[PDB]
Amino acid sequence: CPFDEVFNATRFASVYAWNRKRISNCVADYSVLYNLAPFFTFKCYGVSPTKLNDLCFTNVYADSFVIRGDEVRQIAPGQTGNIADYNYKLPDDFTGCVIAWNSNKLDSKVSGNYNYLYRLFRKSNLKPFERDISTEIYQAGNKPCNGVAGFNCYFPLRSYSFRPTYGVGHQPYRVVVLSFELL
Amino acid sequence: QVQLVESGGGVVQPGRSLRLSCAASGFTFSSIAMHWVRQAPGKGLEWVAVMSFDGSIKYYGDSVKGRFTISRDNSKSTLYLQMNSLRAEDTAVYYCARGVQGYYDRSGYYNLDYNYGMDVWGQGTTVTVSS
Amino acid sequence: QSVLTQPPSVSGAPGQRVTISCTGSSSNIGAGYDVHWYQQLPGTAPKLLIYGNSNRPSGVPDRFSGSKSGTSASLAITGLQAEDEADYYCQSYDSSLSGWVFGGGTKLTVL
Ligand SMILES: *[C@@H]1O[C@H](CO)[C@@H](O[C@@H]2O[C@H](CO)[C@@H](O)[C@H](O)[C@H]2NC(C)=O)[C@H](O)[C@H]1NC(C)=O
Repeated sequence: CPFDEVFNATRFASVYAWNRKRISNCVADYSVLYNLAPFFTFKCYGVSPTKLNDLCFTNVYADSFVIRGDEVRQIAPGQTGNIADYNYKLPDDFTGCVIAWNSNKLDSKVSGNYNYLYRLFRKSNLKPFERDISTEIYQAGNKPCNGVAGFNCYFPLRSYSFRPTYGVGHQPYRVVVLSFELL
Repeated sequence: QVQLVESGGGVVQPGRSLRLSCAASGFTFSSIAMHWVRQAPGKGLEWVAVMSFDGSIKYYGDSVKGRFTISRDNSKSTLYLQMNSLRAEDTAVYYCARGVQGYYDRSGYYNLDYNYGMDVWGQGTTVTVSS
Repeated sequence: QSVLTQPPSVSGAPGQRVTISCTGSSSNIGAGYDVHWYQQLPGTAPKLLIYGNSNRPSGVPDRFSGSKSGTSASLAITGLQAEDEADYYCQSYDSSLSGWVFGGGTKLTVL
């Protein structure tokens, strides 16, 4: 029931600051997840559907963000790289289900939708389920940056360079990620 | 840390059958699938076998079908590969390569993830058919 | 033999852009399944280079790119040094044999 607002959101957020939601003591139907649509992708790692009749609804978080089509299959357990070590990392654990559907004409315009970003330059790659906020310089090597963004030390974010004439794997896929736990 | 060792190099006559053994060290062995690939010296790689999370689902290539069997043990942290009726072409190094975690499809059908590739590889040992 | 065709040896001058094309039939890329890339020095085991047609694991630089266009994929390296003169293989999954078939195996050089 309560996660029909997470699918039609006019604006999602970038992967360097996504948005969880503690879902508390309510009915979750779970039959709107399977038999939802043919063009959705429904990889599930933790537990299988048509089994989840348990009293599971103890703060189920539904992550949501937006990435490239060739970058959807980085979000799996393990699978290190640029967006799964510095932005948003999954553990080798009870992550329930990951859904990824295509945003063909919701944001992809010809001058570029600029509010989608990803943090490419980060020291000490992430712990699982960790969110980053700060926008300071990376300090890769030598001389300390008191903040000018001068040399050998980069701005931590990066833009996204939208255009409709991209490939199938670079037009954005709107991705949501659930979570399962108990008390 | 994460690495894979293996054993079972051989010198093999016309008619023989053989078993391979690849241990695992460092990571969660009981969850991720496992792949076997081989490479004849002079040519490239060639996929051999795969076995799922529990062992219920296995697949085989055309050059190895009918003569090959597989098994794994989460207890001793080992992976096995027994091989029947070794013919006069299969002299190669044999890699045991870590796959990717399987996933659950809609309507409750467990199956392997077919998109991904093999992340971390062992060393490989060389069976040698001969005369 | 080999299922996926790629050229056996492609040369290279330092500082250039070198392509490695891997053509597969309409049953491994035509079903939508992905094309990967590996990196094998002689005397050792390969390492994973590109998975999911455009991604890269932790360890490889920014110069290793790839794509997937229809029934054929390609890899490109820009600003190559003398460190990488090893072989590269393309891997996909089909439904003609339901096996994880490879490519023929190219060969790169540094001049
Ligand atoms: C929110 O989005 C979901 C899809 O994730 C919508 O569910 C489908 O919506 C279409 C219309 O856009 C219907 O034709 C389908 O029958 C719906 N399927 C299911 C399984 O419900 C949902 O209606 C959207 N809600 C809105 C418009 O706020």
